[PDB]
Amino acid sequence: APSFPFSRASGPEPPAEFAKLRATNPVSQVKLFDGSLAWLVTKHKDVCFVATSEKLSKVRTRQGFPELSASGKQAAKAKPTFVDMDPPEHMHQRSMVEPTFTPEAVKNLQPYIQRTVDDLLEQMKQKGCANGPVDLVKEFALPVPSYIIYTLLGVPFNDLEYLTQQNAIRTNGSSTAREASAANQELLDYLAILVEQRLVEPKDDIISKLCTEQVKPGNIDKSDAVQIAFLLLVAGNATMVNMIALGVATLAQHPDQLAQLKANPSLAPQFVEELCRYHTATALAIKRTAKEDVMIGDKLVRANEGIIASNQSANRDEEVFENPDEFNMNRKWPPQDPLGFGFGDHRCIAEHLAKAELTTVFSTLYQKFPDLKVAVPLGKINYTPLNRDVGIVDLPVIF
Ligand code: HEM
Repeated sequence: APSFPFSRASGPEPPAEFAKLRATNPVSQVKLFDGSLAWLVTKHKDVCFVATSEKLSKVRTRQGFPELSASGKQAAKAKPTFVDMDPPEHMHQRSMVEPTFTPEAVKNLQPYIQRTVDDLLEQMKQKGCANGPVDLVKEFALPVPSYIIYTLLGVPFNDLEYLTQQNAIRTNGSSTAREASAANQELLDYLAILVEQRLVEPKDDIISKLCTEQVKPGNIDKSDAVQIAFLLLVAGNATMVNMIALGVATLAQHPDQLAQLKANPSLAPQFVEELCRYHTATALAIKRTAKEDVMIGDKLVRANEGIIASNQSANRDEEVFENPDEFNMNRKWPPQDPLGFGFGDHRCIAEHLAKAELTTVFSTLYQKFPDLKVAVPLGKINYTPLNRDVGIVDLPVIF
């Protein structure tokens, strides 16, 4: 049994193991950091099964749960939020914050998302790059998702820049364990204050709705509100930043597609669709433990055994996506859903928001800066460590 998680084949590539497993051993056993074994599922059909099977559980206090790191094991001892719950607890809590993320709500949010992207690009423009390249991540990829989610949660304008910086430190590879920890705790402290304030005088934001609708009636605790708001903040922010950066790098690697996007920004949606399939930046979130024996493919997963369903592998499944390792914005999509945002009940709550943010970015970035260009050779791009989810640390650009 090979150690898991696997390391990416290279900066922008997925681990090489998946393709081989998909073809010769679709459902196999892998060894986790602590020596325990878990079932790794690599085929699209099987990943979808694992994502929806009612015989599987997300509760981390169940023995056999596939925790992939030492810290993951510690985090499992805390009170869980809906991300780690099974029905009926799962939807009872998720329903408390879903309103802001429905397709209709996100469609009505389009002007705000556009306004936010326009303002950040303009700030980038007025500043220029006369003295050299600027980091596309720091100046644009980071603040876009950050400002939007913070604002949606209820954070006031003047506090955005500081909080955006602190949340980054949380996951920055350069941060020491202490720095990452301090910033993490500091965001929780700030959220605790916001809850207290909104409990007194609510505003038109997420935290206020939790206070008024759930905390006040005693449905949930104040700390619960803080944790739910915290989950919404840290669940996909770093991912959104990485996706924007990977999107720019990808367009640079395939000039003809960039030329097409520039000529027709209406292709932004399909470009985003392919980007979320090709670059599965959150590939270790579909995990479970079997509550009872369950058959998957030619294997039997016994009760109390853990399962890791790779949506990244599923998104490169030849049986579902023709020429899967080819980035093609004009891809002819099959009836099967690409799984960049998961599947089933637990499917990313912000899928519509995330796509709207990415679609807005790629339907605007090159109109603002038609000559935007990565300021370093593409083969020198600073990607996230190979033993981590795919992403980009920084991206020097000129325009
Ligand atoms: C491009 C960006 C994003 C990607 C690729 C992404 C991907 C995912 C994936 C793969 C999962 C696992 C779903 C499953 O269990 O099947 C997930 C869960 C989740 N995501 Fe996202 N996400 C992104 C952005 C966001 C943002 C912006 C937020 C916050 C507003 C967010 C909040 C969540 C939450 C709360 C869950 C847990 C849902 C549940 O378990 O019920 N995501 N996301």
